[PDB]
Amino acid sequence: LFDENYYAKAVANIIGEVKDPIMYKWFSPDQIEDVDLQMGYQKTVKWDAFLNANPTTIANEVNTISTIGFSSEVVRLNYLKLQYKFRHLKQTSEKFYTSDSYIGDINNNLLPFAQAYKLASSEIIKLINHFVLTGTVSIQKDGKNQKRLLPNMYGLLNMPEQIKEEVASGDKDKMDKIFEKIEAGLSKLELGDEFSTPMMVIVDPATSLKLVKPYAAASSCEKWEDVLIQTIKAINNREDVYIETSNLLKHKILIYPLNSELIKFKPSKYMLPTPNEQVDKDSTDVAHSYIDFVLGGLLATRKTILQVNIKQS
Amino acid sequence: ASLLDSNFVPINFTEFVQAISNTYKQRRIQFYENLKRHKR
Amino acid sequence: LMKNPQQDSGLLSNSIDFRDQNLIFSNSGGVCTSSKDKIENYPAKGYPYKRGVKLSFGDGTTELEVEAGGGDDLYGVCSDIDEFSGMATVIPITNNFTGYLTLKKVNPGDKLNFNQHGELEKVKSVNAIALSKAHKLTEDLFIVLASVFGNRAI
Amino acid sequence: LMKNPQQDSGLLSNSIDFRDQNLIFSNSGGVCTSSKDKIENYPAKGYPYKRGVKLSFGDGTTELEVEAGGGDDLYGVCSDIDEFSGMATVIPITNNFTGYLTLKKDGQNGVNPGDKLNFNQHGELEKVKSVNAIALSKAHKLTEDLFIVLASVFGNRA
Amino acid sequence: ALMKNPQQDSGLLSNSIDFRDQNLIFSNSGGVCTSSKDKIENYPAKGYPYKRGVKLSFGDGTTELEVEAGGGDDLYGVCSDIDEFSGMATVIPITNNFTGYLTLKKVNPGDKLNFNQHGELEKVSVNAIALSKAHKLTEDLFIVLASVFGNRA
Repeated sequence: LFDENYYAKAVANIIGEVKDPIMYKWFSPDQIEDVDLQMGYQKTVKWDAFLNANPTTIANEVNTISTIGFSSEVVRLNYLKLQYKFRHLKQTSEKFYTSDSYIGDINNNLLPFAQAYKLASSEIIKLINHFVLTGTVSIQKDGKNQKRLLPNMYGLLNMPEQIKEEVASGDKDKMDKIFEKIEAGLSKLELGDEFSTPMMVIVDPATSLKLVKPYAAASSCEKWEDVLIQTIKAINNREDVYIETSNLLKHKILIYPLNSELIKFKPSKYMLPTPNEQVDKDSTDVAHSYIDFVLGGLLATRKTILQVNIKQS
Repeated sequence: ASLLDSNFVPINFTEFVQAISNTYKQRRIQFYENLKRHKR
Repeated sequence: LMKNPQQDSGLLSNSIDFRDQNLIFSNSGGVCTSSKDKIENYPAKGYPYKRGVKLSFGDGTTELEVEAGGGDDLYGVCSDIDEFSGMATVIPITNNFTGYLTLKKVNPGDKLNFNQHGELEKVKSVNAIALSKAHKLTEDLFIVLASVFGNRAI
Repeated sequence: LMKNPQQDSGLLSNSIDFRDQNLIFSNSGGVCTSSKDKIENYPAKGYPYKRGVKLSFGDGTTELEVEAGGGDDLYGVCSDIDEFSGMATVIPITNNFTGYLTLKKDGQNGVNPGDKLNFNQHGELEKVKSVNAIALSKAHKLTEDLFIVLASVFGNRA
Repeated sequence: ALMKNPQQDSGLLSNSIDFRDQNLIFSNSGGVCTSSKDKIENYPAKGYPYKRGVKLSFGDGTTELEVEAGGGDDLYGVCSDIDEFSGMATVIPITNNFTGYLTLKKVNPGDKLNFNQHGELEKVSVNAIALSKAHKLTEDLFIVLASVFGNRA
């Protein structure tokens, strides 16, 4: 195939230059499990039990007894396939555009196929990271004009039925108020049996800069970050608490455990960008190529994620 | 059946895509193996 | 509209608590059920789930059915529906029942009666007493724990 | 109201005859299709299947969609829908189309081949001003309220 | 001043970290969504009709016909790209629908836009529908995302 098709060989020889996605830092090695599905859905079944009323006293003769009820829950995860197209210069036409230190028409913004593919793959990986973190797909910095997505497609920041805290605008710079809200969210968190697990916190750079200050008369050898780590260690059975900073978030703090039982990422085996076999060709030197990627696959138990939003005026 | 294997020779585009997927999986496995998170 | 919600849940359920986990629409049956209770099954005409049912007669070509209703036509209370067969489980008004029932859109100990749509409402001819306050499952769906024991005298 | 019937069938079909076996609501696309046709897809609001579509704009958070409509707002003709993704396939009004389209349930008996047709507010064809559409057959009734007709649309008129 | 690629060189390297709002530049040639079955024609360029509606202009007869910025009843197509070395403008005919960024007269989604005498879109014959609000790149340069669907009254 490599002899017959130049584009496949170029993709194979340049695929190693693409950096790994940053989403991998947000999940434990066991939390990610690939699935074989391009588009469609997957279903799972859970069973719950509940007590209808107070227990019945067994005294003398009695026929009416309190009952224990059961319930089924079906959880569906949806997957979506998306595609992009990019223009580039033909392989037989590269020699007429090779220059002293570059290849491609600068005046017309035309590139060799390899470089164009690498840049498009990097941009698509950035978009996938954004979708995984925030649960939305958009190209505007304001976040509007979002692509309409299928239901049962959520991210870590838009997951429903999670603990949500709001820090008031007037206390935007008050780390004591921020930590009070964080403690309230931590108290409302419900880990249950899966408590002896590492915890993960993701913060914006401004939040991290506020954190790194000493704890408050100010204390010695004790920072707000250390106090937060101790607070989370109180509830995770003194397990490792990791802290990461992401420029994608803005005035947002995300706290969640790293246990596969509570939160699991089952992405498609074709989620990362993949070249298409169809290549548009014409009499000119400009060709077109396509890249495919797959979105969806995040599953989380309810009331297991704390999302703190610091309102900015 | 991965692009990281120099001896690999894709017969067709389907095998090439499968090799790409295997290469991505091996890369993420290697990243998790090499990762060392900073405690405290 | 459906005993089991048609839309699939997006998230797993949290099952570490044990309090107030029974206020759901899929809680068929009764809170206190006796082994000596009389249970019938009828063809369903509509969605009479967790509603007072009355006998409905067609043109005689097919058998009778049960539909949501009350007043002077009440026959029993529906507590379960098999959707595949269109079967409504009915406990006759002659047999007392205690459970969660649909409430018209109330304090414990108030007297309740079934309306034209098979929904409980505050008060005449039916012995029904609410044992709790209204629980709002949806903007239009309200349930209430009530005990119905026969019919009163006018 | 769906590309494929929601209710299942109790009978096997008879694959013996070969005439008049295409007058079904599941027949997507066009009877005559060119390989050089421009095809788009859009999010679907409602069910604009086999109907003229127009652009619908929301508050701004989400992208634009396509809804059943016509008149001065006609953008194209919907020929297929993928229900799982809510995707409506659209052929622009600037591209020629020939196929089966929904007809208004009023005077459908008076529709004859060679009659001029125009889209209404609901994306349904009706006998006539601004769209060049000509019926190539008579109304075929698939349901008590569902009528289809073979028509060709070849752009706007002066 | 108005060329697709600025002649003034850049002082600093750009920061290739963000991926949002990096396409609202005047150098973005073509359309946001393009099909492989689109018809495009190169024509000699009279003036600078880049990202403007074009009309056919005839000389005395010694030289061939060319295209110049314009609209109205004389509108023939939309210029989406230009090669300055050859002076060749790529035009998509009005018979072909196009979706992309076009020059707007110095506006909300859903507005109806028609080309003026200078090949600039303006609010209302209807030729396009605005898909976004005007984006200012210069004190007199305003672009807008529009979708052209031919001519209709």
